[PDB]
Amino acid sequence: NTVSNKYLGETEIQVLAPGQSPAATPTKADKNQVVIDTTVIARNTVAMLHDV
Amino acid sequence: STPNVLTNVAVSHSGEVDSLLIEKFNGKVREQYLKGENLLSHFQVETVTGT
Repeated sequence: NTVSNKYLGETEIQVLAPGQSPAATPTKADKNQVVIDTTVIARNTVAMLHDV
Repeated sequence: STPNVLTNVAVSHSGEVDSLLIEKFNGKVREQYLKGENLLSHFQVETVTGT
């Protein structure tokens, strides 16, 4: 009864000096969802005698 | 973990010169942009030699 989706974020850049391993930078993420719980109808009745 | 002793070649052992690099030249030389108006063409210009 639900449908979801995910979003990704940025990535940061930084300077490096020669001969070292720079630290990492995180990337955030999030989600969005939709629900379906209700239905609608329209109904009509016709009598046989009134139809003929 | 890290080397920390780099075999950098651009540094002089003696320390007299800052760098051993040669500073290549791209081959461009610039002057001003001034251009001749050529404005004397309109007028009559006679040459005076005797006087």
